[PDB]
Parts: sequence; C-alpha cells; structure tokens
Amino acid sequence: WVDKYRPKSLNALSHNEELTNFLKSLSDQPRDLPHLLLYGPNGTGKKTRCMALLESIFGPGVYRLKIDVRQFVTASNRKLELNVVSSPYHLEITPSDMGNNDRIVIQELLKEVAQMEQVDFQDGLAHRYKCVIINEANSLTKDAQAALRRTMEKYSKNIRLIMVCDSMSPIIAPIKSRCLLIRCPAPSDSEISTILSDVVTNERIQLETKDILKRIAQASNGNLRVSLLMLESMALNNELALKSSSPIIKPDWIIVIHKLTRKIVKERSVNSLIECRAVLYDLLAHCIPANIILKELTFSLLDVETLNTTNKSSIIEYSSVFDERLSLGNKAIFHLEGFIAKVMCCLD
Amino acid sequence: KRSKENLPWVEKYRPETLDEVYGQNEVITTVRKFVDEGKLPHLLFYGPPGTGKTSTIVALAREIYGKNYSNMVLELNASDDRGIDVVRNQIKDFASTRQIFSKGFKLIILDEADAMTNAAQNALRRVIERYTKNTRFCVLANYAHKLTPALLSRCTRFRFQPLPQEAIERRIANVLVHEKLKLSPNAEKALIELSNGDMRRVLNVLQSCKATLDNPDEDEISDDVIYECCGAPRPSDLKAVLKSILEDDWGTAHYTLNKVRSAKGLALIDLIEGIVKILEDYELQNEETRVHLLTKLADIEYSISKGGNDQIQGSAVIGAIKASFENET
Amino acid sequence: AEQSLAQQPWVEKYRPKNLDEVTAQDHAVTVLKKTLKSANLPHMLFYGPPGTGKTSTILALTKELYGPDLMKSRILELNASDERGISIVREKVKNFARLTVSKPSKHDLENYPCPPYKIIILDEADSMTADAQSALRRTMETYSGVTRFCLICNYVTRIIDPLASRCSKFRFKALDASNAIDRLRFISEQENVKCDDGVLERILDISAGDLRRGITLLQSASKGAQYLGDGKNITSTQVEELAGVVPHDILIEIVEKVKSGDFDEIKKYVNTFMKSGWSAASVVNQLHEYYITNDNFDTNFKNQISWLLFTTDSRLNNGTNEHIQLLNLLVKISQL
Amino acid sequence: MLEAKFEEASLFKRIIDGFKDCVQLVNFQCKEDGIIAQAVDDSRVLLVSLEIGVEAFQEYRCDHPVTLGMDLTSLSKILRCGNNTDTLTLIADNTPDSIILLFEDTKKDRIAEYSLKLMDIDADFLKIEELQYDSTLSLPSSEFSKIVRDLSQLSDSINIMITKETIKFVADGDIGSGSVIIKPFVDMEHPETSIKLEMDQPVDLTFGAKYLLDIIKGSSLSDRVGIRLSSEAPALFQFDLKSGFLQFFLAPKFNDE
Amino acid sequence: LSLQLPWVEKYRPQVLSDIVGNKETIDRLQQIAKDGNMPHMIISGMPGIGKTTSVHCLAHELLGRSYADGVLELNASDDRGIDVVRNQIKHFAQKKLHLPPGKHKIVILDEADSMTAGAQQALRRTMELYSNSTRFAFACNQSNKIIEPLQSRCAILRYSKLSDEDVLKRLLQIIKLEDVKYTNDGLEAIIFTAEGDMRQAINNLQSTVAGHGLVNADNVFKIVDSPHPLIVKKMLLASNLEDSIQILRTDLWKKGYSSIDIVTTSFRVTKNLAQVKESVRLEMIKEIGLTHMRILEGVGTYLQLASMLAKIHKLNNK
Ligand SMILES: Nc1ncnc2c1ncn2[C@@H]1O[C@H](COP(=O)(O)OP(=O)(O)OP(O)(O)=S)[C@@H](O)[C@H]1O
Ligand SMILES: Nc1ncnc2c1ncn2[C@@H]1O[C@H](COP(=O)(O)OP(=O)(O)OP(O)(O)=S)[C@@H](O)[C@H]1O
Ligand SMILES: Nc1ncnc2c1ncn2[C@@H]1O[C@H](COP(=O)(O)OP(=O)(O)OP(O)(O)=S)[C@@H](O)[C@H]1O
Ligand SMILES: Nc1ncnc2c1ncn2[C@@H]1O[C@H](COP(=O)(O)OP(=O)(O)O)[C@@H](O)[C@H]1O
Ligand SMILES: [Mg+2]
Ligand SMILES: [Mg+2]
Ligand SMILES: [Mg+2]
Repeated sequence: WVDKYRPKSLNALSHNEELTNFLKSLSDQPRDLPHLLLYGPNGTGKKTRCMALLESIFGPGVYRLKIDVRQFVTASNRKLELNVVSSPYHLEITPSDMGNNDRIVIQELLKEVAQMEQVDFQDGLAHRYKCVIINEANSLTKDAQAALRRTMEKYSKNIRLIMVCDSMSPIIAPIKSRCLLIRCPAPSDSEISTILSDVVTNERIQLETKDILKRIAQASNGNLRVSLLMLESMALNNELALKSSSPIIKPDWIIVIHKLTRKIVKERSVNSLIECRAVLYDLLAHCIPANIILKELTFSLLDVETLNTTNKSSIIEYSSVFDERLSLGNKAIFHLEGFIAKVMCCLD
Repeated sequence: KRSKENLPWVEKYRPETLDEVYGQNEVITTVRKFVDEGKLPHLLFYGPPGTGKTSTIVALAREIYGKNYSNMVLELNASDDRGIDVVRNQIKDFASTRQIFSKGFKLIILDEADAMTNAAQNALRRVIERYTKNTRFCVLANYAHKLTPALLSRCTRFRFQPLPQEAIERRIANVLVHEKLKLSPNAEKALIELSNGDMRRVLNVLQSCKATLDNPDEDEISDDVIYECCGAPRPSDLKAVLKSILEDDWGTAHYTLNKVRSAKGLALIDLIEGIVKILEDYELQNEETRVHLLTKLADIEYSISKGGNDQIQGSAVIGAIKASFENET
Repeated sequence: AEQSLAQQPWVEKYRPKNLDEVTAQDHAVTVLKKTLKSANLPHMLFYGPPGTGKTSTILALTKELYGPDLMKSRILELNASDERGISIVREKVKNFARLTVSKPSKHDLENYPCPPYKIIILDEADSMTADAQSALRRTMETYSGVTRFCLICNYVTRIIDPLASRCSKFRFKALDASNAIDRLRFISEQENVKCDDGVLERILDISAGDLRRGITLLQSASKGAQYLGDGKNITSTQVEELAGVVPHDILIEIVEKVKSGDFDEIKKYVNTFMKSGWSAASVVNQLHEYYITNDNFDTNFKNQISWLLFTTDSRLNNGTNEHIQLLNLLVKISQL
Repeated sequence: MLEAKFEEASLFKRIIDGFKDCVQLVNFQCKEDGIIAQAVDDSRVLLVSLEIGVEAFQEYRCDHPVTLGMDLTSLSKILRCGNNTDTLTLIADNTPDSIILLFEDTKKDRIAEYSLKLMDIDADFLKIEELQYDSTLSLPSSEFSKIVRDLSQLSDSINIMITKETIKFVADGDIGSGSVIIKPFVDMEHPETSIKLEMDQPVDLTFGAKYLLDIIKGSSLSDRVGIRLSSEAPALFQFDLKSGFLQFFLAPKFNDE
Repeated sequence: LSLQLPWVEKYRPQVLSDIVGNKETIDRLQQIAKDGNMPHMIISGMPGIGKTTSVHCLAHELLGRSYADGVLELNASDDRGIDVVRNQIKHFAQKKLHLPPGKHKIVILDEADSMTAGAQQALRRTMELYSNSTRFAFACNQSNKIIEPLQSRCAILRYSKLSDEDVLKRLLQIIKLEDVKYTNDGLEAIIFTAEGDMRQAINNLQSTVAGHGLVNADNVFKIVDSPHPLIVKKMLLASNLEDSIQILRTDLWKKGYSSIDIVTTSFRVTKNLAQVKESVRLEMIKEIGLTHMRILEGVGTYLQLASMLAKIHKLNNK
C-alpha cells in the first residue's frame, strides 16, 4: 500500500544513495541549515525525504501531525479559510489553494510565525528555529513569491523555508538564488523493482516471476507512487494472484486522452473538433490540470506511428507555443481548442 | 542644520521665477504676456518627464499673487485623493467662494491629472466652466490619452518640448558658476547626448561625477568620469564591438563582446540601444534588412526586460545582427 | 550577538556592515561614501541583477550615516511584506515623509555624522502598482528637505518613467570571477574551507551574475566535505555535481543524439533524460555554451541556433513545462 | 524648554473638540504671552484661530518662542486615552521635537507620559483681525445654533443680511424657504440673552451650510457668539473663552447674479 | 486685480440666433421657442459644438424672467443617483408654478451618459406622468449610453460636426468684435488645427492673438502644435519604411510625445482607415496591440515603435 510502507528516517531510504548521503551531510549541523528547495519529477518521494530530514534534525516526534483552520480576511469582506498541518516542530502550508490571494496568506502567516517563537514542553522556552514546509511552490503567484523571498533574510534565526516543487521553471530568480537547490532524481528500474519486491514479500501477493514488476516499472515511467498504486490495483482486480498475462491498468483519464488522440488522428474535421471540445469540457470539469492534459495529449500524439517526421515536428512546435500561451491565461479551454485546431490543420 | 545646501541638485536649483526656466521660451513668453495683459485662461501643460511644467506653474503662481503662493492657491497632486466625492465637495467649495487674503482670481493646479478616474474628470467637466470669472484651472499631464476629450478641449493646450542642446548647456554653465567645478567640452557633448531631454538626469550625473573627483575644485570632469558614473558604454568600444560583430567570425566576436562587457561591467540593455543608435545611420540598400534588424532586436530587448539569461541574449543579439546583415550581399 | 551571528547561514554571517566590505561596485560606493562628508544625498535608485549587494549596501550606508541607535528611529522600510497599495502610499508613507526629523542624541551626534533628513526605503519597487508609483511622485518631490527616497529593483523598466527621472540611477554590475573572487577567497579563508586552486573560479562562473548563490554553494560544499571527515580538498567536479550543472559526458551524448537521429529516438532520449531531475534552464545554458564556443559549425548554423536557443529561453522564462520545451528545442536544432 | 501645566484635564479636551472634525493639521506657537494657533481648512475656505493666555494654565514656563506642528487626529487620540480627573502638562525640549503630554493624578501616583511626533508644517504665520469690520453683533449661542441647524434642512446656502437694526437669516432651497428676522434688544434681568448690534453699512452676504454646522459645534465653550461681517472680508465667528478666544474666519460665497 | 473673462466665455452666445451650428436643428429649436410647445429632446454630438449653450439659450428664451425658478439643471458635479432623481426631481416635477400659457417647466440634465441605468428607469415615469408641466431635455456626448425607453420617449436631435464655413464665420465675427490684425492663412491654419471644435478654435485664437498679435501661419503653427492624429495617419501610409521611421523620429519622438500616446493614436487612426482593406486593417490593429501590450509593461523606448512600424510595413507590403 502507498501510505503503509514508507520510510520514517534517513537510515531507511532505499534509493538514490547519493541524495541520502547528501541529506545526512545536511543533517550533521542543524543550526546552520539554510533554506532548501527540492525539485524533480512528480511522485519521486520529495515530501517523504523532506519529513525524514526533518525527523533527523529534530526529534522522532515530528510525524504526529494535526490539521488546524485559520481564517484570514482580504481588503474586502470576503473571508478566506486555510488548513495548516502543524506539528510541535514545524508546520506545512499549501498556499496554492487560494486563487489570487496568496500574497495575503504568505505575508500574514509567515510574518506571524517569524515574529514570535515556539513554547512547548516534551528549560521552558529555549528552542531552535521553526520549520515551514511549502507544497507546490511552483504554483505560487509572483507577488506572493516576492513577499516570501523578502521574508527570508529579515528573520532568519527563526524560520527555515524548505519548499518542494516539480518543474522548477516558474520560480523567480531571487528565490532560485537565495536558497539551496536539491534535485531528486526518479529511482532507476533496478531500485523501483526492489521496492515492489519488498512490497510483494511483505503484503503476500501471489506473483509468478519478476517480469510483472519490471513491466509495472516500465509503464509507470519512473513514478514510484503511481507504480505502487497500479500494483495494488492489479492485486485487487486479479484477486490476490498476479500472473504474467495481466492488462496494465491505466487510469481513466489516460484512456480518455488515448481515445482523444485516436479520434484526432483518424478524422481531421471540424465536426470532430466539436466532439473534441466536448471531451475537453468533460475532462477539465472533473478537476484535471490543463497542462497535464496538454502534455499527455501531445506525447500520445507523438506516440502515433502513422505520422512522419515533419508532422511530429510541427506538432511539438505548436505544443510548445500553446504551452507558453497556457501559463499566461486563465481560460484553458480557449488555448486547448486552438491547439487541437492547429494540430488538425497540420495533419491535413 | 537644515539649509539650502543640503537639498539634492534636482531640487536645489529649482527655478524660482519664470526667468530661470530655459528652453520653453515660446511658452514662457506667452504665459508672461497672459499674466501681463490680465487674462489667463484654463491651461493644460503636456510634456515629457522633467521638462519644467511644475516649476513653470509654481513660478507663475508666485508671480501672480506673491512670495506666498501656497496660501490662496489650491494644489491637488497625485498624493491627495481626487475621487468624484472630492471634486464634488472640495474643488467646488474652493471654486465657489472668494479668497481670504486678497481680492483676485483663484488658482487651482491639478498636477498629474492623468491619474484621475473617468468619473472624476466627467464631474470636473462642468465645474471647470460654471465658475470661470472667479477661478482658473491648470491641468498638468504627461500622457494626453488619459484625459477625456471634453476636459482636453476646455483647456488651452501648451506642449513642453524637450530641452534643446542650448538650454541644457546654459543650465550647465549656470550650475558650474555657482559650484566650483570644471567640465570638458567632449564630456559636455556626451552629457547632452545622454540627457535625452531629461533635465533631472543631467543634474544627477553631474552630482555623481562631482562626487567621484576626490577634490571637486581643481580637476576637470572628463568624459571617462561621466561614462563611469552611469556605466554607459563609451562610443569607442561600442563601435569596436559593432565592427567586430559585422566583420569578424563568430568565435572572436563572442570573445570580444564578453571582453568588452566585462571590462567595465556594462549591461546588454545599454549595448543594444547604443548599437541601434549607431546603426540607424547606415544606408541599407534594401528594406528587408531593417525589418528583421528592428524586429529581432526589439524581441531581444523585451526578453531582457524580464531578465531570462545574460549570455544567451548576447549571442542572440550577435546572431540577429549577423542574419540581418546578410540580405545585403 | 556574536553567538547569534555564528548561528546563521554564511549569507547572513558575512553580510557587509560598512561601505568598505562591499567590494563589487566601486562606482556607487564612492558616491555613497563621499555623501558622508557632504549632506546632499539625492534620491537613489539601485537597480541590477539578483544577488549583487543593493539591499546589503543601503543598510550599510544607513548604519554608517546614523548609527545603531538612530537607525531604528530615522528610517522607514517597505520591502515586500507590508501592504504597499495606493491608500497606504497615500497615507502612511506621506505621514512619515512629512514628519519632523528626530533629535539626535549627543553620543550619536558626536560619533556619527547625522544629516538633517530621514530615509524611506521602498525595497523591490518593481512589485508596486502603477498608481502607487504615480502617487509617490509629488510625495517624494515636495518633502525633499526632511526625507530622501531609496528605491531598489531588478528591472528598471517596471518602474514608471517619472520616477526614473527623480531618482539618481545606480546600476549594480554583475559579479563574475574577475571582480568578486576576493570576497569568496576571504570567506573561504575565514571558514578554513580546504578549497582547491581554481574551484572558486568555477563556482563564480556557475552563478552567472550572482554571488549569494556562490556563497551558499561554497557553504554546502564545505559542509558535505566536512561530513566525510577525510579533510581532502574539494574538486571542481564535487561542486558542479551539486550545483545543478549537468555532467559533460551526458551533454556530449545529447549532442551526439542531436547530430543524427529521427524524431522517435530524440523523443525517447529526452524522456529518459527528463526522468532524472535536471533544470531545463541549465541544460539550455550548457548547450548554448558548448555550441557557441565551438568552431566546427558554419555561420548559417550559428545564427539559427542562437535564435532558437534565445526563443527556447524566452519560452522557459515564463514558467512553462520543461519537458515539452526541451523536446521542441532539440527537435528544432536537429532539423538544421 | 516649555512646560505648561493646566489646572484641569477636560479643559484642553473641550478646547480641541471645538474644531475636532473641522481642521486636520494645526501648529501651536508657544511664547511668553501664551499659546496661539491658526490652521486652514482642507479646502482653504475657513481658518481656525485660537489664543489661550497664561490665565487658564496653572503653571507656565517658556523661555524662547517655540513652534510645534501636529495633526488633530493623533492629538485627539492622545487626549481620549487620558482620564478627565488627572492634571495635564505639555512638555517640550530645547529643540522642537516630539511633544510630551503628561497626565498625573492628584491622589494616586499615575504617570501617563505620551509622546507625539511633530509634523513639519511650513510656518506661514498669518496676521488677520486688524481689518475694520462694517458690522458687529453678539447673540446667545443657543439661538444661533437653533437658527442655523433649522435653516440647514431647507438648503445648503444661508444669506445673512444686516440692515438698519435688523438681522436676517435667509435660507432658499428646493423644497421651500425660510427667513428668521431678529432685532437688537437688551434685558436688565438677563444680560446674557441680549442681542447687541453695531453697524455702519448694511451688509448682505452668503455662506455655506456645512461650514456653519461645523462652526456652531464650538457653542459648547461659551454662550455669547460674536459675529463680525464686512464686504470683501472673511466673516468672523468668535467664541470668548475664560482666558482667550476661538475665532473662525469663514469665506463668503459670491453670487453669480 | 481684475481678470477679464476668456474669449470662450465672454463671447458665449446668449441668443439662439447667434448659434452657428447645424442650421436645420437650430431653426427647429428657434421655432419651438417662438411657439412654446417644447417636447422632450436628447442632444448629442461631438465635444464642443454648442449643445449645452443651445439648450441654455432655449430655456432662457422660453422662460425669460422665470429662469430663476422654472429650470432645474443637474450637472455631473451635482449628485445624480437614485435618491436625488426620486426625491428632488419628483418634487420639482409636481411644483405648482403659474407660467405664461404656452410655456412649461424645463429640466436640463446635462451629461446624460454619466447617469446610472436605475436613475433613468426611475425617471421614465416621472417624466411621462407630468408631461403637462415638465419637459426634460438631455444633452450628452454618447447617445448609446442612454437606456432605450428614456431615449424613445423624447424626440431625438442629432448634432453634426461644425463645417469650416461656420467656424470661419464665427472667427470673423470674433475678430471684427475684438479688432485684431489677421491674415487668411492664419485663419485657415486655425480652422485646420481646430479639427471642428469651436471651443478649441476660440482658445487657440486667443492664445495666438495674445502671444504674437498677428494671426499668421507662422505664429499658429509655432504655438498651436498642429493636431496629432493627422501626423500619425501620414506616418502609417508611407511607401518605404525609412520615410515612416523618419516621420516618427522627427515629428513625433523628437517633439516630445510619449510612446503610449503614439501607440493609442495609431490604433485609433487605423480603426478609421477606410483606404486599406479589412484584413490588412485587422492585422495592423493586432500588431499595434502587441506593441501596446509591450509598452504597458514598462519598456517604451523608440526601438519598440520602430519595430512596430517595420512590422506594419512588412504586413502592408506583402
Ligand atoms: N526648463 C527648465 N529649466 C531649468 N531647470 C529645469 C527645467 N525643467 C526642469 N528643470 C529642473 O528639473 C527640476 C524638476 O523639474 P519639474 O518641472 O519639477 O519636472 P516636471 O515638469 O514636473 O515633470 P514631471 O512632474 O516629473 S512628469 C527643477 O527643479 C529643475 O532643477
Ligand atoms: N557586493 C557585495 N559585497 C559583498 N558581499 C555581497 C555583495 N553582494 C552580495 N553579497 C553577499 O550576498 C548576500 C546577499 O546580498 P543582498 O544584497 O542581500 O542581495 P540583493 O542585492 O538584495 O539581491 P536581491 O534581494 O535578490 S534584489 C550578502 O549578505 C553577502 O553575504
Ligand atoms: N455654434 C456655435 N456658435 C457660436 N459659439 C459656439 C457654437 N458652438 C459652441 N460655441 C462656443 O462654445 C462654448 C460653449 O460650448 P458648449 O455648449 O460648452 O459645447 P458643448 O456642446 O456643451 O459640448 P461639451 O459639453 O463641451 S462635450 C462657448 O464659448 C460658445 O461661444
Ligand atoms: N526510499 C523509499 N522506500 C520505499 N518507498 C518510497 C521511498 N521513497 C518514496 N517512496 C514511496 O513514495 C510514496 C510517496 O510519494 P510522495 O513523496 O508523496 O511523492 P511526491 O514527492 O511527488 O510528493 C510513498 O508511498 C512511498 O512508498
Ligand atoms: Mg509635475
Ligand atoms: Mg534585494
Ligand atoms: Mg456642455
């Protein structure tokens, strides 16, 4: 299972030994740990390594978390509410929840936790800094990013900012500079296969040989969490018996995107474009990020073999163009429909 | 403690009267004849930043009433609230009553009225002409499109042309008279060309080169001191870089660019402008060259405005110049 | 105090405290030091690349001008956390500017030269709106005898045109391995870092136009070296491995795939490369460096590849997907 | 130095409450004669001028003339956080800096020392009240307040007309009009209810209603309001204090006709 | 210290005959004034043609001495919300006044395009019910901003721009009344720079007269600064890129014009460029808008306008 078998220290990380050694090096002198920024592919194991370093530098009681609710108010009467995952040694925020009010949340909560200090008994007040974890920092707004970058050096003996994000590109240069940059490479096939082997020997699933885990690792593209989840779903559907002949369970949206690519490559007409717009509406309406839709659609289109070199080249060019346009707009369908129309005009 | 010598040169040399406002002769003369004849209609000053608008209107307010101008003259700059609820109460009450000290027409100076909402200007549109025989309005602005056409029509338009070379030279001479200092002729030409009409940049870089002398009483401000104070590229190495880009190959051109931009710590944004200004004089025997030469350079400048990289943009400038100087052959 | 400055990263541990420790911009610190003896301090506008010394030199100038006692009562600082809106810049900034300078104590008056004006510093003015900067104009203009403004920014274009004339401009030049190696040498000697002969040059070349990144890089390298306890020196490979710098061998492999290959092979290799964590900006920078510094290609290839790399960088700077942009760049550079 | 110890506490509060919401920034000049002040309205229409001698102060000590500029909002904030039973002392150092308001109770030791940072107001000290007025009058504050706040409900302008032994307040608006005509008469049993009038020329001139409603707020200080009117001159509304006086200089509204 | 009234106000017509605007509508208003049965009317047109002065002379001639109590004019300075239009306008509508037989009470709502829709909605019935005593008269600049019922109840009266003949006639009248030395070339230049604006023409006349005394082409072209949109229209129609660039440099940039104003004026000129086709107009507008977006981010140098002109020339030439 995903949540059950997870390392809870630095001596238990069983992949990317170089990154583990670097983390142990950063965990020797805690009082001199600068701000950290983890970047790498999705589902690489960034939050678990963060909470493992946090346990290595603090006591082992950092894993007991609790959710709290904080209510802020903007310039107007519109009251906003946020959830904070607090622990007696740190606090985790997801500022991406608020649409365009992140600048208020940051400049309020970070300042509040920076001014005062932490008191708790577990010799009444003397303690070290407090840690703030920021999930999905790549989605931060530019003004919120400026506020967060400025609330780093003013109060440095109290707050240590450990941010994590994939696709580090939407991070302004000052934040990229004033903090340490740690990369988290996806584990190799020989290591994710060992992870799966440990899971299958611990959960007692009936497998024939080691080729099933290899196929799972090859299908997951390197994503550890998705591989574990697909393995669990295969074990559930196959009734506690994994065999060499099992259909790889692709998520529903992957199958929808594949059917969309088939519809695109088969019929190049505006009548098909109407159904394409309908499918994109049904996909976006069910909480799917438009950039992920675009990436999957483009890669599945390049996967199509009946297209020559020039078609795939113009396709990747239009995809780069509409991906640039996607990060500068709000109505994502307005760009997705245009990209589909462009690929239809390109194919014929 | 506090005295006139502590103020920066931007404000220390503020023109007290209209006689100390050079350059805009054709507007100062008309304004002086206005105040002499006795008639002064609603004025609208429109000019680039740092030309003399606020100084001219303050000198006019001093000349009309007296040495105490901010007594019976109202002044609404961008620091005060100028909503519709303000033009309703405050401006109307000021324009509907008499003065407290003397018997004359009242003056209202709406400085930087381009930062007013459309509703505020529409409300002012009628109060500006309902009370004419008692008050006069003076609208100062830099962007003549923010004002509605109605308010723009009711006021006499006076444009403040950028300061020509002679006016800035006279002002430099007057400043060098009061402050013990010496300035070179070629340094004067470089300062004039760097001014771009801005009278404030002149005094700023002048104070800078005076401070960077270590003895501002004997040594003269050469062109190198001025070029160093603002970090602007000298025409010499600028033309050298342009020639090396146009003639030499790729490796040595990139090498000389990285050597010139690292000898004094220049910026690519200034090198682009300098190369454009130097190269606008060439006689290209085709129209397709200049089109690309401008388009690619403008794209690179807009990308620099966001600060993506530092060397990729330099090689992009080199490539744009080289590819544009290819349809000629 | 001293134990407090010991318990903080090297960025804040070696932040310059006076106008003499900032050894990067000799053109501006000269004016700022000459201002000390005089009293005509103009409205300042520091602008330049990130991590250069602006916020670290304005504080040093303030400390040297007023002193640790009057500093907390004679300056106002609006950097990013305060609500800098039109209403705030109309009310609070104006109230503090149109305010009487405090009485300097005999100790401060005797030791530090106290000028007859306060200081309002608006740090990172590129985040303010246009109306706020427009309102700042006359507020900074009329109270010029008791208040002087100091703006700081990374992009001068973001500031409106009128404020670009009132303030005196000061461009902070970038920090390469030529005029910033002395500070890094001094810090490495003060921290007893067993550096190699020319690793500092590589550290400064990695942090193009930035020093704070180089400082934290050296700190992390020294920490990783001390963890092992071997006491040996740090190599250039050791520091470039953790600086995000992509290894040279896999870069040569990338170039070999570009020199010849169909769409499918390049796509597969790009996917395999993106499987690992590599910042697309660094990969684009290294590809550009390798292709430009080379002399094996033709000018008709060099101009096109420069334009393509510039377009890819402009795309990546808007916070887009790294995988799609890198794949498009590699396909377009292979098309030539 | 400057030390001004009042006899009571609510005296300065009631004094400031006269022009609380009428002016924003004032500048007190303290000399050996007493505290003087004059401040212009935001719209530059009326001017408040206050003079308080050394009679209302329990103790007064001022060596050289000092000027102290300050806003009225923060001053009212400081006066509100003081209990009305203490003793108030204004304190200023050698050079003009943050003024020190000190509240000291008379029974228990309660030292409330508040500071107020001065504003840098341009010292354009004005000299009015030397102009010979055409008409002078004096009448109880209650009657003036009643008349003005009754006429303010019908219009925004009020025409005052002083004719031969006649005072006329005329309000003309949209829903209707109103005219209050009074005559000078003096009583022996009640010398405070008498209305006095000394004229040289009949004077007819208009004012706004908002400024009159803001001026009549000062009726809580005295009971006999004096009104001095003159053509081409600001109308003088004077309230006589026990030590000095508070005078509003209002600007008349001209007529297009 | 006496300040003489401006030539725009000192010579403001107080008689409906002195209006030199559209002859047909002015004659209609004249006949209505001589008769008295004035119906609700909306007057709209270009800024500075004489709408407000026309309706004011109409009211003064219709009510004469009763103008003090018969007319209730509400401008943009006065409040025009729902509260006032429901209370004060209604109370003035039912105000019993004994006027001459063929006369009526008039309500002058100037700048009608600035009122809220709810105000006009509430005003509909208040105007329709008391037609026997109240005759509203709206005077705005954009008739589209008025709601449909209010506009339909009243009789619309459009106003066109003043032709050069009317402007020259009024200018000659002013010169004859003011005893000023003038030449034909100066008056033609004033009319050309007036872009059909009576107030602007009179203001420029007074300016040049007080500035130089003699109204000649040199003086006006010296201190009137010939209109902006014409230079921009001339710039966008050059044959080669070099001529358009030289025009932009000498006439626009060197004379101290902000880049944002040049971009906005070029957009507005291309909006009404009837010479070139539709697709080329749309593409030019798209490129001008791209340049506008680039200007609004702060970067507004000469290079951006030069590249904009280069793109327009590349588009129009192929
Ligand atoms: N014509 C001029 N002659 C002499 N000095 C001038 C002139 N114009 C500007 N200056 C100098 O520039 C300073 C500021 O000029 P201002 O008139 O205040 O600028 P401005 O016209 O208000 O333009 P803005 O408001 O920044 S858009 C003055 O105090 C002078 O030192
Ligand atoms: N010129 C310099 N001289 C010495 N140390 C410097 C210099 N510039 C940067 N540093 C070091 O780098 C740290 C960061 O410098 P800062 O001035 O705070 O950065 P910055 O100029 O504010 O860049 P920003 O905030 O992104 S615009 C300092 O505390 C020093 O340790
Ligand atoms: N036809 C005209 N004949 C004579 N003078 C005119 C004429 N039209 C306008 N004027 C002059 O213009 C001024 C009055 O114009 P207005 O009525 O204010 O213009 P408008 O029609 O109201 O347009 P607005 O309100 O400014 S948008 C006076 O100075 C008149 O002398
Ligand atoms: N060293 C490891 N050993 C076993 N499982 C691991 C290891 N690293 C990561 N995982 C798996 O990764 C999953 C959590 O992924 P997560 O950290 O949420 O991804 P992301 O870093 O994108 O947030 C856990 O279920 C855990 O089983
Ligand atoms: Mg100005
Ligand atoms: Mg900074
Ligand atoms: Mg009108």
